[PDB]
Amino acid sequence: GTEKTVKVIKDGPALGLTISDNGAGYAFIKKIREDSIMSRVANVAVGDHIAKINGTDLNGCRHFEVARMLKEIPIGSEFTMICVEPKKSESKV
Repeated sequence: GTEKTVKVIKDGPALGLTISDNGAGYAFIKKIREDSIMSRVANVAVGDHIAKINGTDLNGCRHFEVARMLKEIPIGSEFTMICVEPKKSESKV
């Protein structure tokens, strides 16, 4: 899948993400709240797998583990996240 590097100012206590997992692989973004930090991030989308946060490899991690890592980022701090898109259908025109 397409890997994307996301760089975000966490300027409040909530990013606007609902994260889940299916019991294996990477945790993924199930929802992005409108009018949120993450909705304003150009290169992140619902369905994206969260592969890394600040250089930590999140392969195999459950949504609650990824969630704690995002909660632990201090308000006012910039963080980086590597997201991977699943391969879904598209049309070239």
